[PDB]
Amino acid sequence: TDDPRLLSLFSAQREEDADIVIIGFPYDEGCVRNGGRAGAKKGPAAFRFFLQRLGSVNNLELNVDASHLKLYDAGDITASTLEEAHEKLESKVFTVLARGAFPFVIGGGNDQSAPNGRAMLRAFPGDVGVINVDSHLDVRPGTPFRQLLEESSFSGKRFVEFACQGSQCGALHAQYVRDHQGHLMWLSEVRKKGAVAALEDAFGLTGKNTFFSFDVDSLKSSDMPGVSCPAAVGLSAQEAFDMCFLAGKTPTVMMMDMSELNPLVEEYRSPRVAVYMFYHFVLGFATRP
Amino acid sequence: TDDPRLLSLFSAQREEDADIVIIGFPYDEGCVRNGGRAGAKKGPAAFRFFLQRLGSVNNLELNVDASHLKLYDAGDITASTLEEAHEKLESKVFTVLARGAFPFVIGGGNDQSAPNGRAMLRAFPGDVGVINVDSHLDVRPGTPFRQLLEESSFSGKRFVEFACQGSQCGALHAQYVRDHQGHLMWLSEVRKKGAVAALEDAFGLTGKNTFFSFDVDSLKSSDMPGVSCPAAVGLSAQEAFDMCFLAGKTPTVMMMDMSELNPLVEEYRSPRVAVYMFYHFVLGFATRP
Amino acid sequence: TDDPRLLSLFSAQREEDADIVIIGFPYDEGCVRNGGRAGAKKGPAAFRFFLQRLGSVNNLELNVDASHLKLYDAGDITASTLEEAHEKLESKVFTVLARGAFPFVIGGGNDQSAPNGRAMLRAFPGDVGVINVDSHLDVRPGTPFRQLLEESSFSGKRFVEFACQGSQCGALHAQYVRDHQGHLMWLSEVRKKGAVAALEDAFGLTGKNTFFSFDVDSLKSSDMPGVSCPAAVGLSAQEAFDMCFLAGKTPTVMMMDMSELNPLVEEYRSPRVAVYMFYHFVLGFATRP
Ligand SMILES: [Mn+2]
Ligand SMILES: [Mn+2]
Ligand SMILES: [Mn+2]
Ligand SMILES: [Mn+2]
Ligand SMILES: [Mn+2]
Ligand SMILES: [Mn+2]
Repeated sequence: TDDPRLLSLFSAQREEDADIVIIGFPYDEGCVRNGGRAGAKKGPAAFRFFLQRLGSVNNLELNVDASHLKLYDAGDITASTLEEAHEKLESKVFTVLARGAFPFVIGGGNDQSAPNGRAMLRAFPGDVGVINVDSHLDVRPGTPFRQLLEESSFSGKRFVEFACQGSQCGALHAQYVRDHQGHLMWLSEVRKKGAVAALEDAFGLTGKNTFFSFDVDSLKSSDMPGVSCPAAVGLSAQEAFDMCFLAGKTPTVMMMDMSELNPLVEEYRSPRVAVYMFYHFVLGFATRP
Repeated sequence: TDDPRLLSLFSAQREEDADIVIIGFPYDEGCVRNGGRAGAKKGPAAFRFFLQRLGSVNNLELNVDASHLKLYDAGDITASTLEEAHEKLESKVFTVLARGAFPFVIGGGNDQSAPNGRAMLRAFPGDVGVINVDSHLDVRPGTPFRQLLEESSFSGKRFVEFACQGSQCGALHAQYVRDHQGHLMWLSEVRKKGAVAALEDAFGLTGKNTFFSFDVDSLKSSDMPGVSCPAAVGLSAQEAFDMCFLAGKTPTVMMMDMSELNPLVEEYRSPRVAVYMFYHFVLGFATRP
Repeated sequence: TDDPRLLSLFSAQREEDADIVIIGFPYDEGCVRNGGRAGAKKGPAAFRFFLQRLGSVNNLELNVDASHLKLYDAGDITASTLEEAHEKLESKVFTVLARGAFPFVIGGGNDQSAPNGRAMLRAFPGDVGVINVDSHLDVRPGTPFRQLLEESSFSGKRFVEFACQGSQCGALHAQYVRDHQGHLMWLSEVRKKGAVAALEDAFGLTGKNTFFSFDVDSLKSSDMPGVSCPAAVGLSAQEAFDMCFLAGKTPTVMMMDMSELNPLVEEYRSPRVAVYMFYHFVLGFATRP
């Protein structure tokens, strides 16, 4: 038609021909256990629904044409047990990374990020950086970033907790991260600096081979109500878009996941924001040398 | 009582005695066809409900007393066919314009703006300007602003697309407008300048006899969820109010319409925002020499 | 556990051992009569639900540890008539004030603030200040702040209407307050100065023995939908949190109430904001000398 969108970029005959490979992980586990709502397992389907519909490939506002990129949907990870599921997810993400392609994983709960981080650690031995964009720390004794901070080959100096909220983070949890030389960038600090500026600082710390992990409950619930654990304050939709674009254009960002989208909580506005976030990553990615 | 509101301004015996005449257009057609939801036809009723209830006529915050203005509700345009409806709407708006009064048209979908623009072109031959405040371009091969850009007597140099969004606008659509010498003012640009400042610039371009056309899906859905095509990002409610006040006080603005209000999507918060927008236009209008 | 929250502060054996005493007032009366929705009577229960769940006692973002404070829930005021209820509320708040402890009253509608103000006037004869944080004036011929402005011992020079909205305030109502030497700080003015800066100015006017009265319909409905009279524009959640923290740390603030929380309108996001507001007051209070 006269307005080609993301759907039009799925021109890859086979997965191997794609720049960016989408992988779904339809499992609840994550913030639901921290008082949250069940339903994140429906995130990949809701994301797909709007993936079919949104995102002008040539954006004349940002002046970026993403026409040359090829996307591929590898479908959902399927398994009879959550443990097998985690294993299959890790293995899949690794194979995509190993051939130099970019895996984007749509969840599903936070727990997906542990297998995703492990694929990273395997693919770039001893040279991974990780940012967790999250209103929560996700480090309770398990939580995905405690699992990764406990990895021998991962340097905590290259771990950033981004847009975390003091009202939602235990002293013991902050202490654990900092004792591992990790960095806390509180919401107030991100707001003060500007979200993109602060994320630039974050990527400076994470360095090469960065896992950009985006828990969407880091967004204020006024923009992003449909998450397992809705935030009273947090990132705006525009800040999220702007951050996603930066991550897209930053050559050191080697994979992304997106956790906690929960259509049982809210099913129309929130999945659209999620797709628009991915869309901005795709535009940024289009500008990579 | 001790707090006179908009309702109190409906003191006109007959329509001819009114400064501002309200006309309803209860038809869905507009963004519903671009993936949107049916229900905009219920906008005029929902608008009326809160019209009866809101808006202090003497506003001590802005220090504007709208007591001297007379409003009149001419009711809804009724017809057995959408085509006849468009014809009747155009004819009605024209008669209001022709006697020097101000028509405000509450929709209803975007399609209303084509008949509204035509009434303008008839009333001010070869000397009309038009601004479309819209997250979308509304120019697909039909869409109301393609119809008006195809009018012989309309100069595209005096057409502004205001607060449009790059994620939602085809390259072919931008190209069409610009090839007609029309102007795109992207949301990011409006945000950067300030909404009122940018609208001042817009009115500078539209010039005399300006049609101020406000598609409310230009507002972020956090403030304005009840529209056929809810926006993830967009104008805030305050920006919309501030813009409406400016339009009210700008003597070159000769009519206004308001499209896409959809109470089937959300029925309480959004119609209130719509009435408050009209209310701010009325305060601004009160200050016209 | 590894993340102690507000619940952990309820260590007071008996009420007398508490720094802050929570009192519930489960009655609708307030903005419901100004076109609002019934249901504020459910506010205290909804507030309690999230009180059990939220708020890190040691906040590493703000670097305030509220561990030393003792909270106590005195339950709800119960009575066979609204009039008796008002009497019991006043009496209870007074006894808490009289022994130097801090009463926090969760409503329930605006009408609670009249008995609350009276307890203040009794406890600090002729030396009370009052701020009403409210999108509305609450002064109609009755409304709680007309009742207090009519008190012989109360100086209107020490009454501030904060974040009021011109679109929602009659000229006669503004006139009444100003004729009593009261001060109007319009939303636009609060926004221009910064919310905390403006509240500092307000506390400068209210002076000693200030009643901090927070009608949550002063918050924009994008953040705070669950109120009897939802606001199109207003304070953000962050502004409210920031204001509550300031009030907590300001030694002249001797009690607080919180009115208009309405879970019938919206039951999850809004009570969380209410608890987070109280939470910020508690952190601020923790820093009092
Ligand atoms: Mn998380
Ligand atoms: Mn989270
Ligand atoms: Mn439109
Ligand atoms: Mn539109
Ligand atoms: Mn009130
Ligand atoms: Mn109020």
